[PDB]
Amino acid sequence: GSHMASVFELQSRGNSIKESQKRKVWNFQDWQPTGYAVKSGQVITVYVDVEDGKPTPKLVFKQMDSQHNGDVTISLSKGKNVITIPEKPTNELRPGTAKAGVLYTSNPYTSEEQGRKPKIRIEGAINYPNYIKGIDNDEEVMNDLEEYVDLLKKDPQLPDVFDVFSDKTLVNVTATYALNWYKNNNKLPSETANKSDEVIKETMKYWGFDESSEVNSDFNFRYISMLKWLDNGGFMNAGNGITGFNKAEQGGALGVDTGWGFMHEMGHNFDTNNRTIVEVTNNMLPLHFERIKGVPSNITRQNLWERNILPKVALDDYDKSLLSHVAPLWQLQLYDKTFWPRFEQEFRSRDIGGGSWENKHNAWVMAASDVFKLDLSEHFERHGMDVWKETKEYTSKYPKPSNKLWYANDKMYLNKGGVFTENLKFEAEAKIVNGNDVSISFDIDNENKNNVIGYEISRDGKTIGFTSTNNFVDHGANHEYSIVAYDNEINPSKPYNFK
Repeated sequence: GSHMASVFELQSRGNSIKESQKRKVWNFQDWQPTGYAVKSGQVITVYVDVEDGKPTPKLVFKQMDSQHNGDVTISLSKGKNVITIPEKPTNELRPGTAKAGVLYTSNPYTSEEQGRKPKIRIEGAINYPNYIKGIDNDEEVMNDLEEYVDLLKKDPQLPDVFDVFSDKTLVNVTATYALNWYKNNNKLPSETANKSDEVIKETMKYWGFDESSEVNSDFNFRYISMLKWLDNGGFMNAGNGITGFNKAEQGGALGVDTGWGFMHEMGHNFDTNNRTIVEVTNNMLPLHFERIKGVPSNITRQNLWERNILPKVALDDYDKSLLSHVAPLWQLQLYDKTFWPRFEQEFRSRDIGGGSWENKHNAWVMAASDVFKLDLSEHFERHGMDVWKETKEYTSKYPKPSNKLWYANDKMYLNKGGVFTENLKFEAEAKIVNGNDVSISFDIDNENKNNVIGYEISRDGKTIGFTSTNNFVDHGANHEYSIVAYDNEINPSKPYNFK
């Protein structure tokens, strides 16, 4: 908050970049609050106390609303430091942004390295509004925001900034937007902080950081979501443990939006392993956040189950490009929610994957097979991946699944149902349409209506399709049909046959 101690004692928090690399995440920062704002070109005086000869903490100046992160690292020496605040190039900043920003501390050393905790004091800076979980209260900080927005009007050279520090995160937005958003929405910064922490917790659980080993343990970092000037770039961006969002998304940030846009960026930050294909695998994170909220996954949103995946995998003779590639892995995660953390754990701690596109694909098949104790070669080759003779040899040490796991789809959670009851009754009816197509519609009993995830269609003894919908059009009939319904745990019904 804006009435904090002038002398800060700094924890020796270790090098978060190095710790990151151990765990294959993308060089997370570990910025810690000061609550001070500065203008580019102003002088500040910083007093630093460390044991003689020991390494000193650093100051981070962060310019507001850059197309980049906006940070400059400022080195400090023991004793007095007369510092001129630096200035970012004008052309990097959203038009009309003051040359100004805020100070954080970075202290990337261990106790053993640094000795006694550094103490620092900063003179000549201005307090900007900020909430620090465990320190601040909502009433005061809202008052701080009211006061600072007024001060902004009087001195437009000051940075338009409000920060929320949680245990594990930083949310950086403008003060003017923050004040409006909290008031109009009847919300408080304490909630921004608590929700941010919940996101990191859920993310790290999903990724398999379960404290089972060093590469699976938490460490000292502060994940950062910050306002960036992204008008010309993509919608949002990622890197270095930072999510960037544009002006209009400040409310998403403060609300701790867990929709596709935000979580896709966090996903990029949580895996850099060059042994895998992170552009594919990082989508597992936003998909999960969709599922845990009951939201139809992007795979449903892009109509890919029906357009791409399900018709492809059914046949017996075996932005969106990326969802197709992730589909087989998502299906395994729909089938068993313990899959992904364990899969991530394998790639974090084992000499697997690497090499070409195709080599990494083959590694997924082997790793997923080990995790499940199932021979998943068929599963992956049904998605159109080329599984090699040796991979099949490797995986053939396990039994094949007895379920057609490639029929998994979002209905498995969206139904909020169970398995087929003993009373299951379903029927199919064919009509000839559009000239000479066979249009087969499906009806199911009321008790089982939310137990079904789709129907497999066979003709003259060959599987010709699977749809998660109530209708299938057979465009390729010149015939006896056989229909098998599938439930939320991918169990088949008895067949329904007609001629």
